[PDB]
Amino acid sequence: SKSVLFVCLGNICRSPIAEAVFRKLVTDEKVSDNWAIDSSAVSDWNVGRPPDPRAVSCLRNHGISTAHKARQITKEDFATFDYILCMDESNLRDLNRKSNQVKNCKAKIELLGSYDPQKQLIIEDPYYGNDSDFEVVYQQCLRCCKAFLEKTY
Repeated sequence: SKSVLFVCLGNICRSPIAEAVFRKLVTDEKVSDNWAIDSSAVSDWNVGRPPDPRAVSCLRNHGISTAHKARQITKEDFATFDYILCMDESNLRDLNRKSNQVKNCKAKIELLGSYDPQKQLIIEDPYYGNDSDFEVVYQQCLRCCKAFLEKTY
């Protein structure tokens, strides 16, 4: 099996989208049993919240949905997941800090964007934007998740 944890600052816009998209992709390829997939936040501000309504609507526009509710990343996550894929530079620095504080860091911590064929390294926070900003994020997530999946296989 293989495990991937998607992470953003609040776990209500970007990482719930990446997670739903990745889950959709492995389900379509029938390999979903070989994957453990989750998402979480650097912060604890939104813990227990389902994703932003704009993220939910964005997903729904592509025939996708998620039962996720927000949680903070924990020490165990670093011990558990093979891959921790984050969205921007500040997430990456926060995760690199937290990883130095844990006994056993198994996870490879990477920008999701580093898998982008188009080389857009950063997936920016659409929270203060509109529906088009959510669509841009969705397209980045999709193409990165496709390349991540295809690189492994």
